[PDB]
Amino acid sequence: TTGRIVAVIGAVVDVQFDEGLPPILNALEVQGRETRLVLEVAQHLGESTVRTIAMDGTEGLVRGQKVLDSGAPIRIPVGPETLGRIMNVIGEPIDERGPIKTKQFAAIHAEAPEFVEMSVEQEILVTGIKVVDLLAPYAKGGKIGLFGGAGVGKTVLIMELINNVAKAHGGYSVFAGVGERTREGNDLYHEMIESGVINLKDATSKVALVYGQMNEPPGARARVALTGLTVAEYFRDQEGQDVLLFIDNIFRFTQAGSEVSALLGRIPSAVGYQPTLATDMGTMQERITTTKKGSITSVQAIYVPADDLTDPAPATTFAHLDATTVLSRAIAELGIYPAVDPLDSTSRIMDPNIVGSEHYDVARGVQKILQDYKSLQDIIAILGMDELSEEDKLTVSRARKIQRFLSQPFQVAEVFTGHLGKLVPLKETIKGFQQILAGEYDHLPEQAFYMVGPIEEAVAKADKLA
Amino acid sequence: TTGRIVAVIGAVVDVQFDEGLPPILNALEVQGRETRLVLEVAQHLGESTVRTIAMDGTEGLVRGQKVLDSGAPIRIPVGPETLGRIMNVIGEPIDERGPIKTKQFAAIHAEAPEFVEMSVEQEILVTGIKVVDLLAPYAKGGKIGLFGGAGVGKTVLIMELINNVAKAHGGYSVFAGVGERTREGNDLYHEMIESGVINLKDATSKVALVYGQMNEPPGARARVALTGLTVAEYFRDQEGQDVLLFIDNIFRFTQAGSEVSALLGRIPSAVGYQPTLATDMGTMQERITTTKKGSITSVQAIYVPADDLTDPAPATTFAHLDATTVLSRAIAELGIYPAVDPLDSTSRIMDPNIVGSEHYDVARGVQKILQDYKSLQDIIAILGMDELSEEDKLTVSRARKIQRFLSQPFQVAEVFTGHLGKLVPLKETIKGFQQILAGEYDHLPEQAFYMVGPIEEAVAKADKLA
Amino acid sequence: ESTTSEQSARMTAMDNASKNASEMIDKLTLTFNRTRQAVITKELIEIISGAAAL
Amino acid sequence: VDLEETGRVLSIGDGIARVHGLRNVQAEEMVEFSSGLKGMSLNLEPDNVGVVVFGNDKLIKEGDIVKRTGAIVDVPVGEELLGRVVDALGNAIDGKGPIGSKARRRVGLKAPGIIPRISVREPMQTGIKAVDSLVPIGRGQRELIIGDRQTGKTSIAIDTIINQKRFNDGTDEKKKLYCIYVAIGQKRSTVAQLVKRLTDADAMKYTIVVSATASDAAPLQYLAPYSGCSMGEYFRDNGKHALIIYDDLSKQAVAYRQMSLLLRRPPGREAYPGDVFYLHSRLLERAAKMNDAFGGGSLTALPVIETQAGDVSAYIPTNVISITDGQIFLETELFYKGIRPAINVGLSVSRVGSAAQTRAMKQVAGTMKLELAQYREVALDAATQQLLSRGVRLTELLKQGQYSPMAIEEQVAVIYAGVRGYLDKLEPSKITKFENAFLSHVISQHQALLSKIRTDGKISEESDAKLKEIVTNFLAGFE
Amino acid sequence: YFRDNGKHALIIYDDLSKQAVAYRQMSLLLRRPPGREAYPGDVFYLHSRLLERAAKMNDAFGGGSLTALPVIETQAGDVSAYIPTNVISITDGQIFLETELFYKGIRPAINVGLSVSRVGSAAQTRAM
Amino acid sequence: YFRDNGKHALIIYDDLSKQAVAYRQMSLLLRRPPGREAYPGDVFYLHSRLLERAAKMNDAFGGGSLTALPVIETQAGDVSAYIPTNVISITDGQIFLETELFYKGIRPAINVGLSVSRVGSAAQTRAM
Ligand SMILES: Nc1ncnc2c1ncn2[C@@H]1O[C@H](COP(=O)(O)OP(=O)(O)NP(=O)(O)O)[C@@H](O)[C@H]1O
Ligand SMILES: Nc1ncnc2c1ncn2[C@@H]1O[C@H](COP(=O)(O)OP(=O)(O)NP(=O)(O)O)[C@@H](O)[C@H]1O
Ligand SMILES: O=c1c(O)c(-c2ccc(O)c(O)c2)oc2cc(O)cc(O)c12
Ligand SMILES: [Mg+2]
Ligand SMILES: [Mg+2]
Repeated sequence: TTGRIVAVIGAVVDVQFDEGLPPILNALEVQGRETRLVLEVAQHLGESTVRTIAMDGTEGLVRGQKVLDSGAPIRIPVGPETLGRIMNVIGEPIDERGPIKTKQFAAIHAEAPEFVEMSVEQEILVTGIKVVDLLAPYAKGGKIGLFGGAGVGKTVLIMELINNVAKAHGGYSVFAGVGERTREGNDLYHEMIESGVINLKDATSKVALVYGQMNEPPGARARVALTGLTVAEYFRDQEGQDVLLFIDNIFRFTQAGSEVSALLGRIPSAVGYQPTLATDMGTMQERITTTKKGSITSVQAIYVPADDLTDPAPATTFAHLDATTVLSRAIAELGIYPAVDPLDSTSRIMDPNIVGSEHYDVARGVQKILQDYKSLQDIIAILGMDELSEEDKLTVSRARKIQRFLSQPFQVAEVFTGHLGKLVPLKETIKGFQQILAGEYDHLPEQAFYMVGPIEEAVAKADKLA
Repeated sequence: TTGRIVAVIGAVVDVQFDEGLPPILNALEVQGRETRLVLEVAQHLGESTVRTIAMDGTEGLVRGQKVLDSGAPIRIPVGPETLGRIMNVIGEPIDERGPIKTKQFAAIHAEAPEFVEMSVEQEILVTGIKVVDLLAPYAKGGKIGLFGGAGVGKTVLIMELINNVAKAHGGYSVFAGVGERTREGNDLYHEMIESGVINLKDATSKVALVYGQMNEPPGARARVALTGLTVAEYFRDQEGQDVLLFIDNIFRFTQAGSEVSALLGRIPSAVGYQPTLATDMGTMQERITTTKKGSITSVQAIYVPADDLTDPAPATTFAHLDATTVLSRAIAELGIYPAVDPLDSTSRIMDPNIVGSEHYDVARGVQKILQDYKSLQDIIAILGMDELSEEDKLTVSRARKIQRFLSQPFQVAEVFTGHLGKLVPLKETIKGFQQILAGEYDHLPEQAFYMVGPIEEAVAKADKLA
Repeated sequence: ESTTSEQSARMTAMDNASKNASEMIDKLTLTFNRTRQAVITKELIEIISGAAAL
Repeated sequence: VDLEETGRVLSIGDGIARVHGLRNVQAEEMVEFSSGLKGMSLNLEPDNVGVVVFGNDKLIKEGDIVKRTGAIVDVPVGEELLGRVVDALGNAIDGKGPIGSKARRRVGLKAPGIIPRISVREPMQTGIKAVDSLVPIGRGQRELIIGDRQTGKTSIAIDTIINQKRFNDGTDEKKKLYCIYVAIGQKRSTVAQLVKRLTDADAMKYTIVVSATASDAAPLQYLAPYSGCSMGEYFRDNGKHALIIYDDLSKQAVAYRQMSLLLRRPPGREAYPGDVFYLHSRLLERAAKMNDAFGGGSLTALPVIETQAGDVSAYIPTNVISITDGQIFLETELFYKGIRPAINVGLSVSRVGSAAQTRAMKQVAGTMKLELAQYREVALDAATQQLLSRGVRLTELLKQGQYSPMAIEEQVAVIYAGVRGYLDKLEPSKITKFENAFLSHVISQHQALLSKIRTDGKISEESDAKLKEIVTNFLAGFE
Repeated sequence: YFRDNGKHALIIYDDLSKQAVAYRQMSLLLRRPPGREAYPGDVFYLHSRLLERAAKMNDAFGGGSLTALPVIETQAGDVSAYIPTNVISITDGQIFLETELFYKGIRPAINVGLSVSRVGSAAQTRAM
Repeated sequence: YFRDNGKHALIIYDDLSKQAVAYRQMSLLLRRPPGREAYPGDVFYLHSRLLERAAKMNDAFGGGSLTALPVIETQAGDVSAYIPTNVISITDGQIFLETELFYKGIRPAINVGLSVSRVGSAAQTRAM
């Protein structure tokens, strides 16, 4: 029926109920507030008290303050009316464009598609990005993860993917801001209005926006992912459609969970994280999937705290991905953009039977020459180039030209590169590296391979170096 | 009022009072003991019970034993009568020369001088030591990091600073032995007696001594620095002096804080230090400063655990240092006394906006030439000296002369050497080094600048040699 | 001509190798002390968590 | 008697007071102790209130009476704080009497959402050649200043504050920038010396200084950024522009870790609590650029972070990088060698400031960025010899002293000489000398050309020919 | 069931790194105090009791067998770490794969010196 | 007893590493708070008060003496670990032994570069 707040600590609120006890996952509505304050039931503590997590600030709450059970979990608008609109964790519009008037509402908690619902089909999604398409290619309807420490290029890479992949997509898209910059949301939104994927007059908008950024309390950041994901689920199933789902940044979900976990009275796990890190991520990630009923192509930016890939949060995310793009601060600092670690990024479709033996061979070849170069670097750092056999000097020179030809000017990063953004077709990516490996440009200088599109541009750049 | 002991766990004692509770930081006198046992209130536990930290051993204490609330923090004898005397943390004499007959007492906990009470100006506190004043000068009311250890003339440098500050600034000194090794405290005591800065016969004593010895409980060792500082605060506040405060050694202050914190059940921070590491350091260091009335300038010997400058302890300390005096075993072996490393020692106020453009450029010129001299020392052992250019022969000459002119006989070391001590004014220090760079004494032999005061004595020594 | 060119180049190569080594030392020292601090802190947190859960 | 508006202290010890009663307090409501100390209702539990004490908890005892204030933690706000030094709570500490403050504002206010904003587009001029050219800042931007101890971090902030006098003395209200310096964990003398410096520069009149220094209790150091931010938001929302400096967030996070550990929150990486990112994220999100419909105002933040031995990979540094819109990294090596400001150009970015750089600066700087990029890649053929020759010279041009921030047009005049090759024949040790002689010459004799560059905001075909004239005429006249 | 009815079975546990994490979660939520790396004290025992059930039966008991291939995931190649050495210290040897070998073209990426079979030639045909 | 009666005594504590372990056992089980390496906050004090009892008495007190040679076991050369740090800083100097000197044939395995007596010459005869 009606409950009373008995305890408040940050995002965690205990509520006592006299008659009916709301089940775990139910959305409670705090009475006597100017803006809607939802608490989600996390635990039954005993003695007719439940422990909850607030979806907004808890300043101003008093013990004894009344709370009503809504009778269900947080429910949000889904369907066409979400398109072009921006909503928050609890499905309220946040774009000042009035109510989002939908027929259907869907709960932000749901079970993951069963085993029999899985799709086993594999098809390359070509991005026009050289290092990705060659070494760790994306798959249509696949799970894609972009790993990177602070400032290394996650958001740039996701925006270039929206440019290169979303632009020419005949379905719907969903962008979920999770614990990132509010001004980035403002950037994305106005950019989409300028391009017309979002239309403020028509019903031709192709992208739905969900935001719970780093200005939100943990409860909100811990749940916006589920909200954004729910919007995507509708489109996948109730339209049987091809859906794009961009999330920046999914790490913020796990960090958010971490902030409230102590307040929920859990004994902490490794590095102070919640003991439930892997299952919380499992129940959330396993919903982000293509099913027999429909395809979700997902791209998730994944922050890596203190540049540590063994940190529980990123470490646990790897197994949820069909393709990983790992960005590296050391690679970035060398000026190589996108700062992809070509030996730490993998794809489940990098298989001769899927991509063909030529694509596969050139990739394995590039990777071998890069690994051989890497093994020689201790010797190089102390003694230098001059102590290498002629065979080693050749691996070094070819590898260094290959490293440079993996770099690419992004349309989205033109201000920073000082070059025009480029998109290289797959066949031309394969050919360029096929040729560098064959020794065909051992006569050309390193710098010629840096920040260009196709191999022809490298040649023409070498000529221009007079 | 009077309370009873309810718990004793090593150096932590719990006292229950029937009426009013002693506030935190109050001193408590345990009753029924051979010697004084002071307990400092650390927490109010509730239920009329306080948690205290013992200033000496708790062996023999009974639950129920009476405890008298003193009404204030630890109050110690302050004034000119403490000079030449050795006291402990709680103000007791430990030099066996009877009571310390002061009219005033002062509480060892006091807050830092308020923002309005601060000097807006930075002044040099001239030591009359050439290396110090020229290259890494001391700031009135600042903190200096003394790196050294044994055998590098550290006790002599201290004793001379005490002497030179009394002679030039009319300021008294306080030495606080935080974790003083008993053996070395005795030796230090007699070395001061032997050098004159302590006088048992008359009343010329320039230093007051405060020992918190190694075998004392954490609390005692954590507080002695305050005790010492309080003694010093008398001379600033009541007698308007530019005072000197030695802390030997600051790391042991930090470690005692770490121990006390561990004993009070507080969860340790990074590297196992107390969570209050910075505030423990902040509430003590901020008392060392220039007020409108006077100043305390602190010399603090620094131990760098594991030779890690990024260790929380030295890191925290460095935030407070305005200069460093680095004593070098390499320098001492060259016969240069004081054994100050002229390139390793730094100062925040070595800034023309503070010390003047002429002081600055001469120091830089000295630094530059000693830097340049080292670059040529590899070429010295290879090409020999007679292969250098007429410019480079002259830099070697001048730098070698500068090295020796940085040495200085100390008054405090007259007994050991027979040589008369020197206190060089700042303007004669600048002038002297100014002229060696100009090439006004190139014709002079190199050994004439060694163990000399002002540049006039470099001339009088050069004339004296055959 | 050859050994005059050789002893210069070996003097230079050895100069550069000594300078590179010196940087690699300072860098590995910083790594060592970051790892030193983490090991200590990690070990303490394991202890604290065990005690607190009693 | 009353246990609804009043409570009594049960225990006090770890900077947290446990209080019986206060049955009616709100979460995060300011409460008052009999001793005058203020506190914040943190923990509301069935049998007690946990209160964070904003001051020295030696002054609180078991039994002490505690009263509600009814007010969610807030601070005094408005234009009366200008020229004042206050503590974390807004209490004056400069001894110049009470603040004539009329308005007040919560410290915990959520940042503007998506709609009220627009991309940054107004220059926030530092007056620092290297920053204004290579790392331009926009109004509403967040730019981290980051580096080891004693690398010149605070100096970047101070020269920026001082710089604003040129705009703040004029009549153009859009070009004005009010300043807030928040001192966290610093030495009190350092802060006293700082307001002295701003006073001498007559910069204090448009500056609020918030101060929670090394001896101020951890909760005061924790609070202080939010307090100054609130004071900043006053301007942001009322069609005005403010700049805030958090000096520094490293010392704030330490203070917060102290509180969290004493609260027995589970320590994580470097013994920091899980919410140490959120600590800084919520704060820095509040620096924003408002669109015209929300007044057009803005708050610009320069958070300072101190690294250990240049490790930008550490937990707190990466936290803040992952919040702000770029960073200015100051290197110990560069500072040692006397390259000052010690800015590492390669590791420095302004993600959003490019759009807020005056066209006049873009015309000279875009090719300097390029020529400096070509230079580090070759740190004896005629092609790559010109790259080293140009690079060392531009390096000298970006060297700058303290407390002499330059007008934007002065900076472009100086940088013009470099990027068009007028220095290539001069020896590097003589570039600094050239700049100061060349600068006071164009200021004295050619006021019209500089005045035109400022007004146009551009270097026109007319100005380019006039600038070529003067530089060539001066170069042959320089000895 | 196969092992005890004169048949032979092979079981893959893919992977026991994740099962240890699941057990850690469960143990911590049961309020059992954490041990090394927040794992329960008995995390060796978790896997030791499982893998010991892989066994070869004598003819009296039917002659059946269960063979186990547990999988462990290291972090940054550290086979010497705690959990890995726990499991290595249970099994009859280990096949250690490395990315360095993998990229160099050694595929399968087996590190020979670090891999072992504790059964050796007893498990090979005479010809091999 | 010897020190206080005009006589001279030598005492070897072999070793103080093990003593600390024993006291740690007690503090932990008495549920006193653990710090670094699970040692309690009074372990420095424990050792400091033992070692300060070595002394050279003046003639008024009989002129007797107690000289202490505490032994500490390091782990893999880590003189910066907790107990070594304590006893190193308490004492008047250290004789450092090393494994690699030992097997090089340098026996006694004393590192002469690192070992130090801060008393020094004061304790040598003129001949030496
Ligand atoms: N492809 C690229 N080309 C050129 N520059 C780039 C590229 N990617 C990143 N950068 C530079 O790096 C900065 C940070 O890029 P961004 O995509 O925001 O990284 P991020 O990982 O999302 N940062 P954060 O969210 O703070 O952890 C940009 O402002 C550029 O200066
Ligand atoms: N442009 C400059 N030219 C010359 N000297 C400078 C310059 N900027 C700063 N300094 C000097 O460098 C010192 C440190 O600068 P500061 O601005 O205090 O950096 P910081 O990193 O904030 N120091 P701290 O906060 O104490 O670690 C000061 O003593 C200044 O005198
Ligand atoms: O990287 C780190 C890490 O993993 C842990 C940790 C803590 C508890 C555990 O149970 C565990 O397995 C690891 O502590 C740290 C402490 C630091 O100060 C710095 C770090 O970098 C780490
Ligand atoms: Mg990003
Ligand atoms: Mg500073």
